[PDB]
Amino acid sequence: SGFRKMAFPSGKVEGCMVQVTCGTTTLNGLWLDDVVYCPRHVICTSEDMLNPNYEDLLIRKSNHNFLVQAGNVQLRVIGHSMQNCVLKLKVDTANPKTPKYKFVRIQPGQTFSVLACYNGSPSGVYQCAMRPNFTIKGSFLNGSCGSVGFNIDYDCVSFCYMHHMELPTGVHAGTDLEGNFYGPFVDRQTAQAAGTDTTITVNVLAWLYAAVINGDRWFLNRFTTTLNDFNLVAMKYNYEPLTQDHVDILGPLSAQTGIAVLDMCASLKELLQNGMNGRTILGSALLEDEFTPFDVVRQCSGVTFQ
Amino acid sequence: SGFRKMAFPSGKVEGCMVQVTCGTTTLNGLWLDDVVYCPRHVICTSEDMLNPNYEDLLIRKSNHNFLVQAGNVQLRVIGHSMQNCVLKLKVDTANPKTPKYKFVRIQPGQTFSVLACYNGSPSGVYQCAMRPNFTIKGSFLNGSCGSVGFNIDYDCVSFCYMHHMELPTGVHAGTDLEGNFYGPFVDRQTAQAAGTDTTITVNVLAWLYAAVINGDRWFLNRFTTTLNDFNLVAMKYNYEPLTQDHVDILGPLSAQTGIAVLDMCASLKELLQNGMNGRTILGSALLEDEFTPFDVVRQCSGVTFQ
Ligand SMILES: *[C@@H](CC(=O)OC)C(=O)N(c1cncc(Cl)c1)c1cccc(-c2cccc(Cl)c2)c1
Ligand SMILES: *[C@@H](CC(=O)OC)C(=O)N(c1cncc(Cl)c1)c1cccc(-c2cccc(Cl)c2)c1
Repeated sequence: SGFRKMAFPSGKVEGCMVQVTCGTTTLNGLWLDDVVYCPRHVICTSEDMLNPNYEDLLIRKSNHNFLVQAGNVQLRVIGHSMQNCVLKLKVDTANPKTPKYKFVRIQPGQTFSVLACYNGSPSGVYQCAMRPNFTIKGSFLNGSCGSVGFNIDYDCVSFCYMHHMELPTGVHAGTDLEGNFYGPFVDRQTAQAAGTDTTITVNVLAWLYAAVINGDRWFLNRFTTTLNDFNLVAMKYNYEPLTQDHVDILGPLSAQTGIAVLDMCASLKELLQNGMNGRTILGSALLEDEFTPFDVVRQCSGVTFQ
Repeated sequence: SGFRKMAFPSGKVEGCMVQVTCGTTTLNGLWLDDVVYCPRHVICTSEDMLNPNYEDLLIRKSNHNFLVQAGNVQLRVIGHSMQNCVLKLKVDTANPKTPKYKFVRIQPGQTFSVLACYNGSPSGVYQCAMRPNFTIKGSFLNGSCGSVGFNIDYDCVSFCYMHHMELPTGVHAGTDLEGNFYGPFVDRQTAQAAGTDTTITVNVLAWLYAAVINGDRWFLNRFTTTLNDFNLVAMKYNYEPLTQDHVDILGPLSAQTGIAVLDMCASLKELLQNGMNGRTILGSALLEDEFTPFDVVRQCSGVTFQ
């Protein structure tokens, strides 16, 4: 038992991380087969990052302008191209540590692990959710650009996030690995800002089921509610609507605990209207929304990856 | 910016994890050079784990009674011995993935990363603190015995924990890698229980400094307090005493934020006596005590490992 914010084992991704330097800008790249992927703003200087024309900036570059270091070994760049907001650097060596992988784009509300990196060297691993407003609440300092987010399914790494920038509220924005930003953000320095977020209702319900599996039951009750009646309450507290698909997805957790989904909604309703009255759930005094139903099943059942 | 419960990158440990089977019991082992380390209760059956005589149980075993699998490759056991509560299985192959490592024993209040494993296959990574009562609040299911805890310093893995058992309150107990239990626990089935815990005061102060570094300041005030006066309050709220060494250790964080340590103690005093009045700190509505001053400096400054 127990319930932790648990990341995927990071080894398969550690073996892909490299350092990319262009001019005085150094950041991280992702080395898969004979290509290194990195944020295209590596080619920008201080004054460039104001209002850049990336096509113009890149035609002025040569292969030799990109220094790629994999550990203490230099990788010769033999080609380069832009794909949306990422650079693809062709190198003359295929990464022998390339895992089986996919490039997937995730949905707001889904979770992933982040391998934070500096100078091509991994620093730490943590779990993130993509917020409804397409930001992530990460932990990133200068030099972390190019760090990636991912999930692992058996032996295959599904890369879903490349870090690009920090927004003024201290949250983070980036792209999928095709270089397409998550949300209405751009790789230039503007006054862009996050804008309004909501709480991921299906995940809160998942986490309440995790709590019951782990012996926290004080918030349960005999009442039930209808889906429409619950969604009236969710709207009032800035929770996003619950759908019948969400109810279906919560089916297994409902069957394991014996608590009907709509019954757990009544409990969430009460928790929203009354607070927690000085008690905790799974060691938290807030309603936690960064665990998906899959995350709860994985952790409270125990799936591994090889 | 941002602040997350961040684990060390797990790759160096993933390459050491193996499956150890004796009879019908399967758990995890740690393969370093030509030795596999695992909990000695792998040699016990259901009825054995009641009141076992491990010396008696082990003399009845042969090398061939221990099946060790590293992935899909079987390791031939050529010797075996007991060391306190761990088994050391000599195998005929040195692990080519052995990192530089040390066996260290940590103090209550210190943190480490856990690589949870099942059947020798890594499942997830998370950060843990050793509680004052020598338990850890982990996330472990059946089959997780033998999973290890560790820290990484540059390139060297300091192993500090091997998982053995879950206590009745759902918290976890284990040994250092010399096989000596943390706390007053034994590898037999008794009515043993955790017993009383306290909150790690120096870590809460560290985390308040992390909050200030990250822009949360609402809990600051103009008041100060003396060390003795603060410690009177800490005792009342089940916090452990703060020492002058703790104050010294908080020196760098104090100098970076410009907030005297004793001033932050006054803030903690107010937070204990008034609660948080519906506000949060670093996304928590509770005072967090599982970040050390080192953890805060590492994350809010950005040290990597290679
Ligand atoms: C990358 C900066 C770089 O290329 O060299 C250090 C970087 O990690 N940046 C960052 C990311 N996350 C958090 C923090 Cl505090 C910094 C970063 C630094 C400076 C500018 C930018 C940036 C600005 C506008 C648009 C974009 Cl896409 C990036 C990012
Ligand atoms: C290990 C059990 C094993 O050898 O085969 C599965 C195991 O991981 N156990 C465990 C650990 N953490 C959480 C949970 Cl829910 C289970 C475990 C299972 C059964 C018994 C014991 C045990 C009992 C008394 C003493 C000791 Cl040292 C271990 C652990």
